[PDB]
Amino acid sequence: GSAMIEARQVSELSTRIISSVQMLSNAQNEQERKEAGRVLFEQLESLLTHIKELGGESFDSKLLDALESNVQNVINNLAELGVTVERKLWLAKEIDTRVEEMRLLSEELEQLTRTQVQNTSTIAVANVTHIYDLLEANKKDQVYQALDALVEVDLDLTERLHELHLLAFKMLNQIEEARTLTNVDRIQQIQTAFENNLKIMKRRVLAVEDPTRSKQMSQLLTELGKRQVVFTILLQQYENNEQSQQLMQKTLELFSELNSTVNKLVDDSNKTT
Amino acid sequence: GSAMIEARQVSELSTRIISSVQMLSNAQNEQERKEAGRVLFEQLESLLTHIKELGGESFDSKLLDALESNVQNVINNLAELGVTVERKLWLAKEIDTRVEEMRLLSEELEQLTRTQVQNTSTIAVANVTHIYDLLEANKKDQVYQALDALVEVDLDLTERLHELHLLAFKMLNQIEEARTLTNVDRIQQIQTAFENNLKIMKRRVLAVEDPTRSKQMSQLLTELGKRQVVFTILLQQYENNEQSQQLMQKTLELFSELNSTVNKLVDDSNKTT
Amino acid sequence: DEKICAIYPHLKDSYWLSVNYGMVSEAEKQGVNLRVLEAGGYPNKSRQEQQLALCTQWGANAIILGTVDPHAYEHNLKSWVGNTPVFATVNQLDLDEEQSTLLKGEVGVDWYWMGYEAGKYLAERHPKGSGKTNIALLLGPRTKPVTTGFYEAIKNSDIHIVDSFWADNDKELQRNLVQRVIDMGNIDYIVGSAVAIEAAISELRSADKTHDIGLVSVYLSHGVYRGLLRNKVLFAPTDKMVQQGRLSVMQAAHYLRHQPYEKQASPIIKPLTPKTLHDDTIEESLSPSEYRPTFS
Amino acid sequence: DEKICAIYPHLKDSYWLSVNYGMVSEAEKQGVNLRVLEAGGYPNKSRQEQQLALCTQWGANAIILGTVDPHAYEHNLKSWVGNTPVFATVNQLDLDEEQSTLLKGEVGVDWYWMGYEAGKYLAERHPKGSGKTNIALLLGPRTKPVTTGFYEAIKNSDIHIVDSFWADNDKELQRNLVQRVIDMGNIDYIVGSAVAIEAAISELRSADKTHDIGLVSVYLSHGVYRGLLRNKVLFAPTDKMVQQGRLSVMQAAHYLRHQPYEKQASPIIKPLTPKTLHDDTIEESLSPSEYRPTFS
Repeated sequence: GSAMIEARQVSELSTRIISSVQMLSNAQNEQERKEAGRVLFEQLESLLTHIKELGGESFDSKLLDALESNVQNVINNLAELGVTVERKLWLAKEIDTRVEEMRLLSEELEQLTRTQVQNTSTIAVANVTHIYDLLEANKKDQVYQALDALVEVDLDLTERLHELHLLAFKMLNQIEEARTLTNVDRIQQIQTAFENNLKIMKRRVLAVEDPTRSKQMSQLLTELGKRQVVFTILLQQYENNEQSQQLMQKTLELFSELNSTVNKLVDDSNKTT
Repeated sequence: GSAMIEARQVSELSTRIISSVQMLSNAQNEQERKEAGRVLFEQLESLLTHIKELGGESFDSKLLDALESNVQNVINNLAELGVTVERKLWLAKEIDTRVEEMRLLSEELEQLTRTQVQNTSTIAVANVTHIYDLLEANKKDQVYQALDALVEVDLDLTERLHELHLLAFKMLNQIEEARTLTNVDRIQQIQTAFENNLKIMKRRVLAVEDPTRSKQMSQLLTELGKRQVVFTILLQQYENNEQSQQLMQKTLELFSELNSTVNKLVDDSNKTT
Repeated sequence: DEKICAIYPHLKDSYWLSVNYGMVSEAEKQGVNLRVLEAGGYPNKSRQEQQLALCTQWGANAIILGTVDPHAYEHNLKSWVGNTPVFATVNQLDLDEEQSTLLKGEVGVDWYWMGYEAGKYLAERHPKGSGKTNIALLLGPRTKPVTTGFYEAIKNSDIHIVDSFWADNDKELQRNLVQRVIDMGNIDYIVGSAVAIEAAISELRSADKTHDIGLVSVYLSHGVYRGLLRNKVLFAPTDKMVQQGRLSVMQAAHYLRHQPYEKQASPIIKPLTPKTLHDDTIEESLSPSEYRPTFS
Repeated sequence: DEKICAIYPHLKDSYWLSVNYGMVSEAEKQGVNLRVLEAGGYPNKSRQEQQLALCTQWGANAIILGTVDPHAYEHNLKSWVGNTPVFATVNQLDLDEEQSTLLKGEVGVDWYWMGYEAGKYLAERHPKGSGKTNIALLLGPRTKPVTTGFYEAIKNSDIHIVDSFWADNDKELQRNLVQRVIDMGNIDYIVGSAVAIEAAISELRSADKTHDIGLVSVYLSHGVYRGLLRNKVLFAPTDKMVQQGRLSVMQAAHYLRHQPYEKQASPIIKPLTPKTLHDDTIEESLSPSEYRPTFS
């Protein structure tokens, strides 16, 4: 009888809800959340009271239960979806903060290796200038002992650091690309590439003899090594978005399940008038 | 009368449609597309026959045109969304193809500049080996003369090439990160970064006095210069994923508008029996 | 052993490698405990702040500071170092009176005379009425003491500045301009930063224009020195970096040991030409042929 | 002028820089039109393939080719070069009877003898029961002629191989190993690739372990040579890189000019110690102290 007036309120509000959950996922800033969802709250309250009225339009034990259960599942689903959204907003905020932290660390390590390539070079010129003196004071035996040092040390070191710097430069780019990363496979790749790249670099510095520096690069490296978890949470990111999508596809199956029941409930409410 | 029976068909099939379209957005392989795109068609035909039935359950000119319109929009909407999905797969294919092309060029450039770095290295060691012969043949003047070429030419070129190589290495990483770019902000960032890098390098190579090499690199760089549109299409890719999302949201709002009308239609179907 | 902490803007330059040798060397003769830190480079304003604070946490008795900017710490300093005695080095460190409480010493050279000396050499090689001579300026980033000083010495003297390019003091950027100057070929000299002149030495050789364009450096560095020594550079002044380095340490050492000391030290600039490279003068400028940057 | 197109695996090596000098030099005396191309390195199998075709497009009357892998082109060749006369250089180029139609000549040394020569050197200086002597092998990648040959000259000789590390022939990779070796300090000699020995020279100096470990290279290179010259390397065998280069250009030249020539030329390996560096012998091996890679 009057159950139509109520089930037309349910069927109609269900649609408007499905549209509100989509709006909630596409939220992203804490405003769109405490809004596209706050309107959802209301659209839900209304669904519940109209579902409450439709609830007293029958006494079939079986059907009166499916309804109760269907409604709870819709609420539990929306509720969980909202958690997914608060979590998604938090993860983004987190990743940014931890990444910018490594940018600063990696950037210093890059600038540090560059400082050494820079020093090594001017020192090479100093070393050659000195040969001019020996050479023109006929200190022959020392002239080509300095030449030996020029090759065995300065020239060798020059190439050695170019490599070290090139390696620290690579690491820095992995971190710059790191934030905006969203592709699960690329995140996997950079993740193991970074770890690997870091393991090899930890040795190369421990080798380079230059007390002060080597020590600093090691501290910078272990510190970056720690901040590495940013990749794990970069996955929680991707993962959490796979969830908000599955929940969405679920909302539909539930609202379907519900209306299928609110219909059997309008009928057999028209039996024995 | 028998209106409700058919509207139950509509409100129901609607939900199934919304589920098939979301399933069509998440498509990506021409299988999921043609597949989830096929089922969509059928669910739509069903929705049409039932929608056509209501057309005979009322004669209110006004309400009848509203329904006509709502159905056309849902149809046009799904249609437009179907086009967005195939455009999506095309872009993916185009980007992957155009990007790998560049990776191969950028990679040759990098190797070519590394080759030079190594040649310069060995040449240096050769140049110093020669100073020994001079120094121990007391050709004192040719010694610090070779030493001048050592500083003014070899060491200088060593740093010059180290830099040129760094530059090419950077450019390679930009391309590697490019193929999986999806963030409009970073895409534009990398885009303009790549462009300056290309400009600044095109000049540096021309400086490097080495006929063959200086020509290869230039051709390589102009080649990479052309392939640069990839960023533009990387942006079209972004713009497209934005649509498919707004359309998907439009779909929900359109199916809601439809139901509200098929309901105003179940009434005016109870007036004058 | 008193603890002295030195903070530089960077340490990639031939210049600061030399200022370093000064401190590390003096610090050892003076019997102090030197510990040096270097900001990333002039733009790392924040890194230097952390380092200033870091020196304090180390418990430094005195701080030798080479500002990453003049007006930074102008209203802070006590906020970073607390109230540790601070001595300025190489660079101008101005800070209000409430802050100046910490300034116990200054060392450095007015870079106006650095540029003035360079110009004076050219002004005298080409007097008024000897023949219009075309110059090209490659002084660096971006006024600026060096420039105005050069301009004053050039004042009245047949020397004409054809053009003046600017760019960061990066070897590769400077090389770019030198190459540009060479191509417009109506230049007789390139007055510029040590780094630019260094580039010009190599670039003038690969283009066979040695003999064509003369090089005048606005300051010293191994490389520029090596150029004078080998007749590839005509002139360059010195502000004795190594000495500026020693002085700052001596100032700090004495102030703490309660001894006399020039509150405002400033070595006497000296002009250098290939034929006048007095040992004592360069020993006070560039670091030794084997010295590697030392931090303690 | 006949157009001869030479294709290398790469040209970053001290070795191939020499092969190149040999070709460019010879090609010029021979009066031909040389044109060299180098793949990006051994893994660039596909780049070389396109280069093979690019030689063809250019209209080469002959192709000197140093394979990026023995078996590639083994069932192709004609598929890339059509049927241009091809001559193998340095590396072994095996190919089926249907393809060997083009194989007009070959130049190269069996690396078995290179490893053996280095083995003979140590064996003779450390005969059986004259005293156990420990060695460490840093030969490179991954069997292999070099290895098997060194093992045969060491066979029965009181020379014991403590360990044998392998890595690509990259400087930094090898230095790691050389370092690992200096740690387990039991080794008396390090036999290895040129790059490994070159590393060892520097790595031993900084550890002060010169005199402790002797260095024996398996092949020649500037650097290793400069090492022998200055008594830092004990021995090194030469497969005369430069000459192999001349030989291939010679072959290709003659084959076209319808002249005589050995279809299978192989220079004679010469051992090298600091006291036996004969001018003519190293002339036929390394590129001159000024030669820069030339591609025409």
